[PDB]
Amino acid sequence: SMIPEVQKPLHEQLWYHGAIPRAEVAELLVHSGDFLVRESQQEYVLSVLWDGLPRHFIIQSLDNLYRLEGEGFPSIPLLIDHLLSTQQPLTKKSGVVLHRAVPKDKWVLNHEDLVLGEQIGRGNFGEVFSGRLRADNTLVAVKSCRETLPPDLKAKFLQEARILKQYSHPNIVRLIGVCTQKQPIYIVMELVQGGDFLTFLRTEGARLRVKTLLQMVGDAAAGMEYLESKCCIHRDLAARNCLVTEKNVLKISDFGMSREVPVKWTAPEALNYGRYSSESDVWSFGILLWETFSLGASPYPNLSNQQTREFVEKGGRLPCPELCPDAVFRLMEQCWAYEPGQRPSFSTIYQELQSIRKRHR
Ligand SMILES: COc1cc(N2CCC(N3CCN(C)CC3)CC2)ccc1Nc1ncc(Cl)c(Nc2ccccc2S(=O)(=O)C(C)C)n1
Repeated sequence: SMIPEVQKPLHEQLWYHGAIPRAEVAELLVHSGDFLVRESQQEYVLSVLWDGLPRHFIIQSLDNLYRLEGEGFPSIPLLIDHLLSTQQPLTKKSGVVLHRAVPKDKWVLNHEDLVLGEQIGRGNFGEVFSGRLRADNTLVAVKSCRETLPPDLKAKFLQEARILKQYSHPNIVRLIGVCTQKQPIYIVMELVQGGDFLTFLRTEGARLRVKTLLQMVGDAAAGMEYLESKCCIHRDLAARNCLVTEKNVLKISDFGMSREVPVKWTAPEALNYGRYSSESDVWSFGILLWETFSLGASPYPNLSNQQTREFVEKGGRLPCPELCPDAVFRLMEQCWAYEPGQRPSFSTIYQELQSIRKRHR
């Protein structure tokens, strides 16, 4: 007891995907004749899979009527339902016939489902805002994609959402939703209330006893053990990409680079040969441990990026921070073993941090 679906506004249609990039359309259509409707970079486009490729048709509008090449209709849903029913080729020259509408997935949210609050910085692709779900005031982080990035990079942006949809762990930041209906597109995450771990160490560091710091890097080890168990390589592990909850729990984030430039956190073999692995993540973990005990000082402050590569390639490593227990430094040195196979696992790291922590008041 509602109204016919075809009488609902375009923007309510399940097969209307809004501002999804042309690139992303290829990931959503499976079988011949799958289609969806979307906005273009601005008129409307009917994207339909044909011979394994998306084909894109401009829906024209003249004197309030929508059409491809024939009979015009008062709305896009009416046009869609007519093309679907008559099994008409969309245009003669293409010969393409619609077969099934592909709905938005369970994660898509409308822009109006969010209330933006204060800007909280910038990530690799745009501003990030604190905000709330309008429905229930749940606190969220809204990561925006700068509307003038290359449509090729709206892909690397939406890739973090694709990954996170499949992950669930107490030390990994949780995805809430994806706002791809309007520009600018947003990825919506739980708001981790204490901010990023770098600013935390720099602002709150004086209060963080060794026992506490060990609990927080223990959390980062548990998160990374989880990613290792999913064959997920983070590639950008650093304090700036860890977040701190209001109860001091650490969560790993920033899965844009992740896969199933920050030279100073990156393993030699990853820089030299492009070989990224969970072993190169353990290298980055050693650097994170250094940041942790240096109250967020920057690593290798005497060295350019290039000098860091060269320094490391002749056996240079970071020195032991004043606050860093000797046992933690010995662990860090294992994490930065030149031979990647000689580095400890995340399980081993977690175990040794937990053990060291019982020796601190
Ligand atoms: C309240 O929650 C947060 C506050 C801050 N800060 C950082 C320092 C900043 N001060 C403010 C003014 N001061 C004068 C100096 C600096 C205030 C707010 C930073 C991050 C969060 N929370 C948060 N949760 C989830 C995500 Cl998902 C995320 N993501 C997120 C947030 C901000 C930037 C980048 C990302 S990110 O996703 O690209 C990745 C780096 C975590 N950020």
